[PDB]
Amino acid sequence: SKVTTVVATPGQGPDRPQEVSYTDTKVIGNGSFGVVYQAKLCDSGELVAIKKVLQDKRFKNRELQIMRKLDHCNIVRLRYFFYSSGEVYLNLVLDYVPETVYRVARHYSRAKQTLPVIYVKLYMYQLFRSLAYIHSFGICHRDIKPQNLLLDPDTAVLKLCDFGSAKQLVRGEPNVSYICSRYYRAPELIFGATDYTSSIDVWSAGCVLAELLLGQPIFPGDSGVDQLVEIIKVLGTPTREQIREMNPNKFPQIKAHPWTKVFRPRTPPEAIALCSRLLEYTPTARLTPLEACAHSFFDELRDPNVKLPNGRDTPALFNFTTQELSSNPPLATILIPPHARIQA
Ligand SMILES: Cc1cc(C2=NC(=O)N=C(c3ccccc3)C2)ccc1O
Repeated sequence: SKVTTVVATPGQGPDRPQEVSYTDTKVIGNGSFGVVYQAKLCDSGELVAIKKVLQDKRFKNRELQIMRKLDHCNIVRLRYFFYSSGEVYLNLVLDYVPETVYRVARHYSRAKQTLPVIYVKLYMYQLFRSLAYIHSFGICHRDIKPQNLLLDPDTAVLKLCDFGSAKQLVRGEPNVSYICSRYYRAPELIFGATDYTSSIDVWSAGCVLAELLLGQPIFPGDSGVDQLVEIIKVLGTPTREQIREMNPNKFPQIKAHPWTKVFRPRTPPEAIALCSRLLEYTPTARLTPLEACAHSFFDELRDPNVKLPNGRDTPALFNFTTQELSSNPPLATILIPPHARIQA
Protein backbone atom coordinates (compact mmCIF):
# COMPACT_ATOMS: atom_id res chain seq x y z
CA SER A 1 0.00 0.00 0.00
CA LYS A 2 1.03 3.66 0.47
CA VAL A 3 4.31 4.47 2.18
CA THR A 4 5.55 7.89 3.23
CA THR A 5 9.24 8.41 4.02
CA VAL A 6 10.39 11.71 5.57
CA VAL A 7 13.60 12.99 7.15
CA ALA A 8 13.00 14.14 10.71
CA THR A 9 14.76 15.84 13.65
CA PRO A 10 14.78 13.91 16.94
CA GLY A 11 12.49 15.23 19.66
CA GLN A 12 15.21 15.67 22.26
CA GLY A 13 18.54 14.15 21.22
CA PRO A 14 21.13 16.16 19.20
CA ASP A 15 20.17 17.15 15.63
CA ARG A 16 20.98 13.81 13.98
CA PRO A 17 18.35 13.67 11.18
CA GLN A 18 16.43 10.38 11.00
CA GLU A 19 14.74 8.66 8.10
CA VAL A 20 11.16 7.78 9.07
CA SER A 21 8.72 5.62 7.11
CA TYR A 22 5.05 5.06 7.92
CA THR A 23 1.84 3.79 6.37
CA ASP A 24 -1.81 3.41 7.35
CA THR A 25 -2.50 7.10 7.74
CA LYS A 26 -6.04 7.69 9.00
CA VAL A 27 -7.29 10.92 10.65
CA ILE A 28 -8.02 11.16 14.39
CA GLY A 29 -8.85 14.81 15.13
CA ASN A 30 -9.66 18.18 13.51
CA GLY A 31 -9.66 21.67 14.88
CA SER A 32 -8.93 25.33 14.35
CA PHE A 33 -5.24 24.47 14.84
CA GLY A 34 -5.12 21.65 12.27
CA VAL A 35 -5.10 17.85 12.15
CA VAL A 36 -3.96 14.83 14.10
CA TYR A 37 -3.32 11.55 12.32
CA GLN A 38 -2.66 8.04 13.54
CA ALA A 39 -0.02 6.20 11.54
CA LYS A 40 1.95 3.00 11.70
CA LEU A 41 5.74 3.12 11.53
CA CYS A 42 7.04 0.80 8.84
CA ASP A 43 9.99 -0.69 10.75
CA SER A 44 8.83 -1.42 14.36
CA GLY A 45 5.15 -1.43 13.51
CA GLU A 46 4.47 1.03 16.35
CA LEU A 47 1.53 3.43 16.18
CA VAL A 48 2.09 7.17 16.34
CA ALA A 49 0.11 10.35 16.25
CA ILE A 50 1.15 13.10 13.91
CA LYS A 51 -0.12 16.59 14.61
CA LYS A 52 -0.06 18.76 11.47
CA VAL A 53 -0.10 22.51 12.08
CA LEU A 54 0.44 25.59 9.91
CA GLN A 55 3.91 27.03 10.20
CA ASP A 56 3.87 30.79 10.42
CA LYS A 57 7.40 31.53 9.18
CA ARG A 58 7.24 34.94 10.92
CA PHE A 59 8.19 33.26 14.25
CA LYS A 60 9.36 29.93 15.73
CA ASN A 61 6.55 27.53 16.75
CA ARG A 62 6.04 27.84 20.52
CA GLU A 63 4.39 24.45 20.89
CA LEU A 64 7.52 22.90 19.37
CA GLN A 65 9.92 24.83 21.60
CA ILE A 66 8.07 23.74 24.68
CA MET A 67 7.71 20.14 23.68
CA ARG A 68 11.35 19.76 22.66
CA LYS A 69 12.46 20.53 26.21
CA LEU A 70 10.04 18.17 27.98
CA ASP A 71 10.82 14.61 29.05
CA HIS A 72 8.50 12.92 31.57
CA CYS A 73 6.72 9.55 31.63
CA ASN A 74 3.38 11.33 32.13
CA ILE A 75 3.67 13.58 29.14
CA VAL A 76 3.13 12.45 25.62
CA ARG A 77 6.60 12.37 24.09
CA LEU A 78 7.62 14.12 20.92
CA ARG A 79 9.65 11.64 18.88
CA TYR A 80 10.62 13.62 15.81
CA PHE A 81 9.30 16.64 14.01
CA PHE A 82 9.46 17.60 10.34
CA TYR A 83 8.12 20.24 8.07
CA SER A 84 6.16 19.79 4.83
CA SER A 85 3.15 20.88 2.75
CA GLY A 86 -0.59 20.29 2.45
CA GLU A 87 1.80 26.40 2.50
CA VAL A 88 4.39 25.30 5.13
CA TYR A 89 3.21 22.75 7.73
CA LEU A 90 4.92 21.67 10.98
CA ASN A 91 4.38 17.99 11.86
CA LEU A 92 4.83 16.65 15.40
CA VAL A 93 5.25 12.88 15.69
CA LEU A 94 4.17 11.86 19.20
CA ASP A 95 3.48 8.65 21.02
CA TYR A 96 0.08 7.14 20.22
CA VAL A 97 -2.18 6.56 23.24
CA PRO A 98 -5.53 4.61 22.98
CA GLU A 99 -8.05 6.50 25.10
CA THR A 100 -8.69 9.81 26.91
CA VAL A 101 -10.11 10.56 30.34
CA TYR A 102 -12.92 12.35 28.51
CA ARG A 103 -14.02 9.22 26.73
CA VAL A 104 -13.48 6.95 29.64
CA ALA A 105 -15.34 9.15 32.09
CA ARG A 106 -18.10 9.32 29.54
CA HIS A 107 -18.57 5.56 29.15
CA TYR A 108 -19.22 5.41 32.91
CA SER A 109 -21.46 8.45 32.81
CA ARG A 110 -24.04 7.23 30.27
CA ALA A 111 -24.27 4.05 32.28
CA LYS A 112 -25.22 5.74 35.57
CA GLN A 113 -21.91 4.49 37.08
CA THR A 114 -18.70 6.27 38.23
CA LEU A 115 -15.05 5.57 37.58
CA PRO A 116 -13.69 3.30 40.42
CA VAL A 117 -11.94 5.48 43.00
CA ILE A 118 -8.69 3.56 42.56
CA TYR A 119 -8.53 4.85 38.96
CA VAL A 120 -9.45 8.37 40.06
CA LYS A 121 -6.45 8.17 42.40
CA LEU A 122 -4.07 6.81 39.79
CA TYR A 123 -5.13 9.26 37.08
CA MET A 124 -5.28 12.34 39.27
CA TYR A 125 -1.84 11.54 40.74
CA GLN A 126 -0.18 11.25 37.37
CA LEU A 127 -1.78 14.47 36.22
CA PHE A 128 -0.35 16.23 39.28
CA ARG A 129 3.08 14.75 38.66
CA SER A 130 3.08 16.08 35.11
CA LEU A 131 1.99 19.50 36.35
CA ALA A 132 4.65 19.56 39.07
CA TYR A 133 7.13 18.80 36.30
CA ILE A 134 6.22 21.43 33.70
CA HIS A 135 5.59 24.03 36.41
CA SER A 136 9.16 23.60 37.63
CA PHE A 137 10.33 24.96 34.26
CA GLY A 138 7.91 27.85 34.68
CA ILE A 139 5.55 26.43 31.96
CA CYS A 140 1.77 26.51 32.40
CA HIS A 141 -0.46 24.23 30.35
CA ARG A 142 -3.42 26.63 30.35
CA ASP A 143 -5.92 24.12 28.90
CA ILE A 144 -6.19 21.29 31.44
CA LYS A 145 -9.39 19.39 30.65
CA PRO A 146 -10.39 15.71 30.41
CA GLN A 147 -9.82 15.57 26.61
CA ASN A 148 -6.14 16.41 26.95
CA LEU A 149 -5.53 13.54 29.39
CA LEU A 150 -4.56 10.46 27.39
CA LEU A 151 -4.81 6.98 28.90
CA ASP A 152 -3.57 3.51 28.16
CA PRO A 153 -6.40 1.34 29.58
CA ASP A 154 -4.12 -1.66 30.26
CA THR A 155 -1.29 0.01 32.09
CA ALA A 156 -3.40 2.73 33.71
CA VAL A 157 -0.76 5.21 32.58
CA LEU A 158 -1.82 8.79 31.95
CA LYS A 159 -0.07 11.28 29.70
CA LEU A 160 -0.83 15.00 29.47
CA CYS A 161 -1.02 16.41 25.92
CA ASP A 162 -1.84 19.35 23.66
CA PHE A 163 0.70 22.05 24.42
CA GLY A 164 -0.76 24.45 21.91
CA SER A 165 -1.71 26.95 24.65
CA ALA A 166 1.24 26.32 26.94
CA LYS A 167 3.44 29.21 27.91
CA GLN A 168 6.42 30.27 30.04
CA LEU A 169 4.73 32.57 32.59
CA VAL A 170 7.17 35.26 33.76
CA ARG A 171 6.09 37.26 36.85
CA GLY A 172 5.42 40.80 35.71
CA GLU A 173 4.50 39.96 32.11
CA PRO A 174 0.82 39.89 31.25
CA ASN A 175 -1.00 37.05 29.47
CA VAL A 176 -4.26 36.69 27.58
CA SER A 177 -7.20 35.67 29.76
CA TYR A 178 -9.15 33.92 27.07
CA ILE A 179 -7.30 30.63 27.35
CA CYS A 180 -8.65 27.47 28.99
CA SER A 181 -12.02 25.71 28.24
CA ARG A 182 -15.55 26.47 29.51
CA TYR A 183 -16.01 24.29 32.58
CA TYR A 184 -12.39 24.33 33.70
CA ARG A 185 -11.46 28.00 33.90
CA ALA A 186 -10.26 29.41 37.22
CA PRO A 187 -12.25 32.36 38.72
CA GLU A 188 -9.47 34.86 38.02
CA LEU A 189 -9.60 33.92 34.32
CA ILE A 190 -13.38 34.45 34.22
CA PHE A 191 -12.86 37.80 35.94
CA GLY A 192 -10.35 38.52 33.12
CA ALA A 193 -7.16 38.69 35.17
CA THR A 194 -4.03 39.25 33.14
CA ASP A 195 -1.48 38.45 35.90
CA TYR A 196 -2.54 34.86 36.68
CA THR A 197 0.03 32.21 37.71
CA SER A 198 0.41 28.49 37.17
CA SER A 199 -2.24 27.86 39.81
CA ILE A 200 -4.88 28.09 37.09
CA ASP A 201 -3.73 24.59 36.13
CA VAL A 202 -4.38 23.37 39.64
CA TRP A 203 -7.90 24.78 39.56
CA SER A 204 -8.51 22.95 36.27
CA ALA A 205 -7.10 19.77 37.71
CA GLY A 206 -9.45 20.25 40.64
CA CYS A 207 -12.39 20.45 38.28
CA VAL A 208 -11.28 17.22 36.64
CA LEU A 209 -11.12 15.46 39.99
CA ALA A 210 -14.49 16.73 41.11
CA GLU A 211 -15.91 15.64 37.74
CA LEU A 212 -14.59 12.11 38.02
CA LEU A 213 -16.21 11.84 41.46
CA LEU A 214 -19.55 13.45 40.54
CA GLY A 215 -20.09 11.86 37.18
CA GLN A 216 -20.52 15.27 35.52
CA PRO A 217 -18.88 18.73 35.39
CA ILE A 218 -19.05 20.57 38.70
CA PHE A 219 -19.04 24.15 37.37
CA PRO A 220 -21.03 24.22 34.09
CA GLY A 221 -22.59 27.16 32.31
CA ASP A 222 -22.75 28.58 28.79
CA SER A 223 -21.50 31.91 30.09
CA GLY A 224 -19.03 33.21 32.69
CA VAL A 225 -21.93 34.54 34.70
CA ASP A 226 -23.46 31.06 34.83
CA GLN A 227 -20.19 29.36 35.71
CA LEU A 228 -19.57 31.92 38.50
CA VAL A 229 -22.97 31.23 40.01
CA GLU A 230 -22.31 27.50 40.06
CA ILE A 231 -18.96 28.19 41.78
CA ILE A 232 -20.53 30.47 44.33
CA LYS A 233 -23.22 27.85 45.05
CA VAL A 234 -20.41 25.58 46.20
CA LEU A 235 -17.66 27.83 47.59
CA GLY A 236 -19.91 30.65 48.74
CA THR A 237 -19.59 34.38 48.16
CA PRO A 238 -16.00 35.60 47.75
CA THR A 239 -14.95 37.96 50.49
CA ARG A 240 -13.63 41.24 49.05
CA GLU A 241 -10.18 40.06 50.16
CA GLN A 242 -10.49 37.12 47.78
CA ILE A 243 -12.05 39.05 44.94
CA ARG A 244 -8.99 41.25 45.30
CA GLU A 245 -6.46 38.42 45.09
CA MET A 246 -8.21 37.19 41.92
CA ASN A 247 -7.26 40.68 40.75
CA PRO A 248 -9.97 42.11 38.47
CA ASN A 249 -11.19 45.41 39.86
CA LYS A 250 -21.74 42.04 43.43
CA PHE A 251 -23.51 38.61 43.39
CA PRO A 252 -26.40 36.77 45.20
CA GLN A 253 -24.82 36.57 48.67
CA ILE A 254 -24.78 32.81 49.47
CA LYS A 255 -22.92 30.97 52.25
CA ALA A 256 -20.62 28.02 52.95
CA HIS A 257 -21.89 24.81 51.34
CA PRO A 258 -20.21 21.79 53.01
CA TRP A 259 -18.59 19.78 50.26
CA THR A 260 -19.85 16.43 51.62
CA LYS A 261 -23.26 17.64 50.49
CA VAL A 262 -21.68 18.01 46.99
CA PHE A 263 -20.47 14.47 46.51
CA ARG A 264 -22.23 11.12 46.46
CA PRO A 265 -22.56 9.50 49.87
CA ARG A 266 -19.66 7.06 50.30
CA THR A 267 -17.21 9.41 48.60
CA PRO A 268 -13.98 9.16 50.62
CA PRO A 269 -13.46 12.13 52.95
CA GLU A 270 -9.92 12.52 51.59
CA ALA A 271 -11.15 13.05 48.00
CA ILE A 272 -13.47 15.74 49.31
CA ALA A 273 -10.71 17.37 51.33
CA LEU A 274 -8.34 17.40 48.33
CA CYS A 275 -11.00 19.12 46.25
CA SER A 276 -11.66 21.79 48.83
CA ARG A 277 -7.93 22.53 48.81
CA LEU A 278 -7.60 22.75 45.01
CA LEU A 279 -10.79 24.69 44.19
CA GLU A 280 -9.94 27.84 46.16
CA TYR A 281 -10.84 31.44 45.29
CA THR A 282 -7.41 32.78 46.23
CA PRO A 283 -4.92 31.47 43.68
CA THR A 284 -2.08 31.36 46.23
CA ALA A 285 -4.12 29.26 48.69
CA ARG A 286 -4.39 26.28 46.37
CA LEU A 287 -2.07 23.34 46.88
CA THR A 288 0.83 23.16 44.45
CA PRO A 289 1.03 20.14 42.14
CA LEU A 290 3.66 18.49 44.34
CA GLU A 291 1.82 19.20 47.59
CA ALA A 292 -1.19 17.51 46.04
CA CYS A 293 0.72 14.34 45.19
CA ALA A 294 1.69 14.15 48.83
CA HIS A 295 -1.93 14.52 49.93
CA SER A 296 -3.52 11.75 52.05
CA PHE A 297 -6.04 10.89 49.31
CA PHE A 298 -3.10 9.28 47.49
CA ASP A 299 -1.84 7.19 50.41
CA GLU A 300 -3.28 4.02 48.92
CA LEU A 301 -0.95 4.34 45.91
CA ARG A 302 1.92 4.42 48.34
CA ASP A 303 1.03 0.99 49.79
CA PRO A 304 3.49 -1.84 48.90
CA ASN A 305 0.59 -4.22 48.17
CA VAL A 306 -1.51 -2.01 45.89
CA LYS A 307 -2.29 -3.58 42.53
CA LEU A 308 -4.58 -2.63 39.63
CA PRO A 309 -8.02 -4.26 39.38
CA ASN A 310 -6.76 -6.33 36.43
CA GLY A 311 -3.99 -7.73 38.65
CA ARG A 312 -1.01 -5.94 37.06
CA ASP A 313 1.29 -3.64 39.01
CA THR A 314 0.77 0.11 39.27
CA PRO A 315 2.91 2.27 36.93
CA ALA A 316 6.13 4.02 37.99
CA LEU A 317 4.91 6.40 40.70
CA PHE A 318 7.93 7.33 42.79
CA ASN A 319 10.84 7.73 40.40
CA PHE A 320 10.90 11.47 41.22
CA THR A 321 13.79 13.64 39.95
CA THR A 322 15.46 16.64 41.63
CA GLN A 323 13.88 18.71 38.89
CA GLU A 324 10.38 17.52 39.92
CA LEU A 325 10.98 17.93 43.62
CA SER A 326 12.62 21.33 43.31
CA SER A 327 9.47 23.22 44.25
CA ASN A 328 9.85 21.70 47.77
CA PRO A 329 12.45 18.86 48.35
CA PRO A 330 11.39 18.02 51.90
CA LEU A 331 8.24 16.48 50.37
CA ALA A 332 10.34 13.58 49.03
CA THR A 333 10.12 12.13 52.53
CA ILE A 334 6.48 11.37 51.71
CA LEU A 335 6.43 11.12 47.97
CA ILE A 336 8.92 8.25 48.01
CA PRO A 337 7.66 5.51 50.33
CA PRO A 338 10.04 3.23 52.30
CA HIS A 339 9.68 0.14 50.14
CA ALA A 340 10.77 2.36 47.27
CA ARG A 341 13.92 3.17 49.22
CA ILE A 342 14.99 -0.44 49.83
CA GLN A 343 18.28 -0.87 47.95
CA ALA A 344 19.21 -4.54 47.49
C1 LIG B 1 -4.27 9.93 20.36
C2 LIG B 1 -3.33 11.11 20.58
C3 LIG B 1 -3.84 12.40 20.44
C4 LIG B 1 -3.00 13.53 20.64
C5 LIG B 1 -3.55 14.93 20.46
N1 LIG B 1 -2.73 15.93 20.68
C6 LIG B 1 -3.13 17.33 20.50
O1 LIG B 1 -2.36 18.26 20.70
N2 LIG B 1 -4.40 17.57 20.08
C7 LIG B 1 -5.32 16.42 19.84
C8 LIG B 1 -6.71 16.71 19.32
C9 LIG B 1 -7.58 15.64 18.92
C10 LIG B 1 -8.88 15.93 18.39
C11 LIG B 1 -9.30 17.29 18.24
C12 LIG B 1 -8.44 18.35 18.64
C13 LIG B 1 -7.15 18.06 19.17
C14 LIG B 1 -4.85 15.14 20.04
C15 LIG B 1 -1.64 13.34 20.98
C16 LIG B 1 -1.12 12.05 21.12
C17 LIG B 1 -1.95 10.92 20.92
O2 LIG B 1 -1.41 9.67 21.07
